[PDB]
Amino acid sequence: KPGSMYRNVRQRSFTRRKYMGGVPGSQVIHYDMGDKANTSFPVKISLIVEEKCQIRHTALEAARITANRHLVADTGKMGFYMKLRVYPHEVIRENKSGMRRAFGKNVGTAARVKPMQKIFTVAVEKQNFKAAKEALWHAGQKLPTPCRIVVDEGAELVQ
Amino acid sequence: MVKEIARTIEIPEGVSVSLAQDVFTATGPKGTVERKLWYPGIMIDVKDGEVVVDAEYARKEQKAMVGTFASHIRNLVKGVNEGFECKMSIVYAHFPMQVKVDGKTLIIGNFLGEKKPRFAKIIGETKVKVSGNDVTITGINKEDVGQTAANIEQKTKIKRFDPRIFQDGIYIVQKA
Amino acid sequence: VIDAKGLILGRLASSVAKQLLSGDEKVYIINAEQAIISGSRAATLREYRETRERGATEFGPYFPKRPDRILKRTIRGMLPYKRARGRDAMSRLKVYVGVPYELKGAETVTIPDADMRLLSSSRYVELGEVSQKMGSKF
Amino acid sequence: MKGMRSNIPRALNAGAQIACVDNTGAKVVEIISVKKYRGVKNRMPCAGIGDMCVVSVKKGTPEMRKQVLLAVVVRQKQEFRRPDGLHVSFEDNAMVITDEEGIPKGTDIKGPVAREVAERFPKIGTTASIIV
Amino acid sequence: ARFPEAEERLLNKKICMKCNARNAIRATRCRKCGYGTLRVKSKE
Amino acid sequence: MASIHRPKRGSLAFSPRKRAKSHIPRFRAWPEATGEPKLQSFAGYKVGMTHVIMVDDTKNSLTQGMEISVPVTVIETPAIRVAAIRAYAEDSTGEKAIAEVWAADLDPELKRRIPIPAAGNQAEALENIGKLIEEGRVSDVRAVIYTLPKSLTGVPKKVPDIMESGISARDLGTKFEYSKTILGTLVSVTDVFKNGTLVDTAAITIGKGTQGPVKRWGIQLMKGKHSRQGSLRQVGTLGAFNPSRVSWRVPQMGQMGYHQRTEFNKRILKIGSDGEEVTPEGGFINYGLVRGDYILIKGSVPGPSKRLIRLRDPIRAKKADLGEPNILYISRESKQG
RNA sequence: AGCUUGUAGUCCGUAAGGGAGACAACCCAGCCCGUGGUUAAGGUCCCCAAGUGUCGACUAAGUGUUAAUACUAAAGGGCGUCCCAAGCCCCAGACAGCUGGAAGGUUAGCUUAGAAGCAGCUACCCUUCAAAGAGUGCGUAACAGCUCACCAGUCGAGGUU
RNA sequence: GCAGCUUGCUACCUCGAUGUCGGUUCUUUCCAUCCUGGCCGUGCAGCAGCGGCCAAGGGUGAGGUUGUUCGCCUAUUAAA
RNA sequence: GCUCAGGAAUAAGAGCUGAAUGCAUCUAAGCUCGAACUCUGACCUAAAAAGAGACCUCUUUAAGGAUUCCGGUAAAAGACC
Ligand SMILES: [K+]
Ligand SMILES: [Mg+2]
Ligand SMILES: [Mg+2]
Ligand SMILES: [Mg+2]
Ligand SMILES: [Mg+2]
Ligand SMILES: [Zn+2]
Repeated sequence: KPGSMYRNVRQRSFTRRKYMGGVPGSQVIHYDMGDKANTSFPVKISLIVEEKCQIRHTALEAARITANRHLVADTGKMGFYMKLRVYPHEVIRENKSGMRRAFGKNVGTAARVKPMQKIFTVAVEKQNFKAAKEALWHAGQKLPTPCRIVVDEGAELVQ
Repeated sequence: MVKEIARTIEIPEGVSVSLAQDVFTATGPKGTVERKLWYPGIMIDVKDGEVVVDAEYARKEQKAMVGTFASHIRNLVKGVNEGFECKMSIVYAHFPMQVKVDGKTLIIGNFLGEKKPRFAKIIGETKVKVSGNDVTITGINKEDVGQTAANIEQKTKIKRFDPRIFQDGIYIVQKA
Repeated sequence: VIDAKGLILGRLASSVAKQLLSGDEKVYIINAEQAIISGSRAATLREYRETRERGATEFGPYFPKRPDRILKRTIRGMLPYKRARGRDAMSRLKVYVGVPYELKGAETVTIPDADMRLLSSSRYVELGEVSQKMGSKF
Repeated sequence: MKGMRSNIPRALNAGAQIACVDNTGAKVVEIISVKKYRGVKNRMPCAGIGDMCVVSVKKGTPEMRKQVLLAVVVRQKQEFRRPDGLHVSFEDNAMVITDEEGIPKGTDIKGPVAREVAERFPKIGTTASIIV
Repeated sequence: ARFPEAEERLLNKKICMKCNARNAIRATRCRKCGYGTLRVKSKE
Repeated sequence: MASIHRPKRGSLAFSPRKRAKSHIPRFRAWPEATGEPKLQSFAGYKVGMTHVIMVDDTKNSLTQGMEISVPVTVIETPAIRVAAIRAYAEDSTGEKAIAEVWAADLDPELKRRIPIPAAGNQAEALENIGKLIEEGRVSDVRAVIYTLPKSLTGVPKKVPDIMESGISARDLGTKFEYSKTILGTLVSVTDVFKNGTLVDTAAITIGKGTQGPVKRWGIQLMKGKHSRQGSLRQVGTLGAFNPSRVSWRVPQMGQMGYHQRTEFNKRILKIGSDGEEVTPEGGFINYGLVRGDYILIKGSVPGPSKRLIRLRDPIRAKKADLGEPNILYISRESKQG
């Protein structure tokens, strides 16, 4: 089931789970990676999507896995802090007959993100800026939107 | 500092470079050579034993073209003055190649045991000499000498076998 | 008598078509093999072999091969040649490979705005090269 | 294969039940296909003298019967011409069991073999009593 | 055996990992497709 | 759909399959000169077929050295007359005839084809052609020849057949000199072709009139139950639904035979002068007997008996010098047996 | 979905004429008849009335020459080319080439008789030195000439992210 | 993402009828290439493979079951 | 019975020279090779090619054509010889 199905935003939100029934649980396990009790990381880069889209929980999990693997391999187990900012709140549904009673059944969850919205933020030391940049580039390849990396803190510390 | 696109070519004594029409002609002790060098936006001037190639504009294409034209002019004057020599080596494992010149072609017989000899073409007034187990290629044109050496090396290509075992052929050891 | 040497094919064709539709002269075009088509050689050859090999045999387009016939066809597409005015215009046009013996020594003219030295690059081919790569003997 | 000097019509097509004329225990074999024969649409595989065919032993011993074997046709009733213009025809069609190389499985061949198979397969020639 | 002058021309080039094209020993990018990763041609 | 494939029925290399526009074959190409000047073509009349026993001299053949029976076509080849010299000018639009000089004396039966050119300008016409050659206006010279079938008896016609023949020479001046030598003479087939060599034969093939697609293109018949449902010798379909038309490549009825055909690499096995050497007992059926000099061509030739066969030196021959054949026996037995 | 079902405006339906190649409903325009004039939309190389128009750039792909459009291909990539900006190095001589040394460390420990710097897990390895590491290569059953990361001189201008 | 060659979805055309499936016959096209031609890589010694690129000129068959399409099986075949 | 090629220009690709980018670089210009593809070459057809052709011969109350006649190398009628 391709991500192009539940990708475009054409509809209102579908998030009130007390008026629906049976939502499959999200695949994304953690939302904070690296060293969670460190705040004195001078450089902080984030990945912002540049289109209004819906990101499925499986896409978020895939991007998170790839970025976390790259960061752990390059900077080490606690050489970085990584935050997945958005939670999949939207419930995705599918119509599984034809068009009669076509209101779908819940098949997953997605995060409805806006243009220029931060998806992932990574904090590292000065020497790991390019590694964090590379990891976030790999993470954005798993997402259904074009992305761009921005430096939030420590711009003068990289160039 | 100041970027200059124009390039200067010195004309050694005995070399009479002319640029009538859009064709460049160089005459020297080793012979005479003539090449076509035309490209819009590039200008070539011959003056006082010195050719200068300049472009009207300064974009990357004009920079590349002035560089290429200056290199061609320098090679032409060198060819009319000092010429070019290209060295190739004859290597074989089991079958001794029979290599000889029959005019404007090089006969490569018994290559890998074949009953039909190979034929490599000579370009221009290029001088190919089989110096025993090696081949020397000389001429006034760097284009012609390079192409003649390339023809010799490409004609001796083992086109199906593993290159790490079958290595018979004639290979350039020094370019023009 | 227009000398087609070093002239853009479409611009020469447009000029000659308008002149023929101004309805006062017979136009002769010589050296049609020496007309120029701007653009890379691969693209022009690809498009001309696509046009040459297109139609149906009982029906389809019969795109010519001779450079003079190709040039006449190029002018033909800028005329209302199915109309009496266009038919009259096409009857007053003669295109030649080289110079015909009768027109030898006649005073020729050239269209200044169709000149190929107004092009900014060297990406061009002559019409004769296209014709001979399509298999035309001339 | 090596060419014969004569022109042989491919007289037998697939399904033909030919008498086997060697001492291998096969009495009647049926042609299944013809080796080195590519056909065309709707054309049955065709075999004349000198051709090797895949056959099925229809009659003979129980050991031989129902076996897919190779056989070479050595006689054919359809007339074929020798190089000097003479046309030759036999009274019947005959084959002998062989391998891929053309070596007979049997040891004696009852009846005459065509000279063409005798040259194309020398062992069939030596095994045969008379070559016509 | 193996002649070094032949190995210079036969085995001393890089290979594009996406199109397999031969490239110069010093090339960092494939000329045919522009791929950024090139491996030396395997001489063993 | 999973489809069974079949090569297309017949050749589209001879389309449209219409009647030949003349009873004479016209040569569209002429080979290159490889020796002394001579005519590149000859014309005879097909008599019939016989066979010879010859020693196989073909190199590398399996039957080389032994006696083989070879079918041959006998072609009567009386001397042709060189009627005219024609000069051609090459330009962008191809060759054009620029000059012609006719021989002063021409055969009286030539009037059956054309009004006879007079014995007028031959020296001045020849000098005009010489001037045209000197000034560069002439690209090549051809010889206009005609046959004289009156000497034959199996061919009923007395009206000559006129055709242009090339001259093979190394240079245009040599061609003009040779043509002036041969102008108005009678050339024998030995002056054009030598025994044992390959030639190309052109003729109009046997006419069969209007024929169906089964015979004309070799389409399949309807098979099995379809053989007796009313369309036995008819093509299965004329087309698809789209395109909405019958393609010209669909096999259809029409004229069969009486086309121009050229055969390649037909070997001359004997140049003869005595027609009794080849005429069988009882004569050739529907023809009679050979009277003048003849030629034996190995194998078959296009056309029926009495058709004009044009012989030209080969344009795509492969084998080198073949030799003189050793004909041990020419069969003169009755073709009527 | 040129799907289905709402809503506001406006159309076609029932809307000519002008223009978009043709176009129910897209643009101008709502239209009594005739004549003259000037415009609208749209266009001005020819087909085709009017620009082979002007200025300043870009594109090399015949890309394109497609208002809306049911009639128009994405993610991803490009030392293709043209721009803007910010770091770092730079005539106290960069960037890439041409030359010149990689001499004291160690043959650092590794079951099996053998990978003694490229299986391998670890360093304030030299006093100090313009200059030599627990190692970047076709190569070694246990050693080696032949290539680097480095300061040196070289012509001499920008280089790099 | 492409295609529209599977099956769906849909109800725009056709109910004063556009004759169904499969096969057969004949013609044609596409290329996303099975063989044949040319190439590149290889964990390519040769033989032979595996992977990929160009290329649609020619070829791509015969049989047993089954109405089959599809598929299975047989023996040939350069490939079927 | 006959049924080849050869040449040209290319695809992928392999190279030469070559700058942008001092070096290097098959490429950005330029150049050499490179397929059963394409073109040419063979072969069939083709003055109804509207630019509706060239040349020669014969003759302008003729040249010559058709019809009738005897036929067949042709032929559904015509046509063709
Ligand atoms: K088909
Ligand atoms: Mg509206
Ligand atoms: Mg209504
Ligand atoms: Mg209304
Ligand atoms: Mg309207
Ligand atoms: Zn590549």
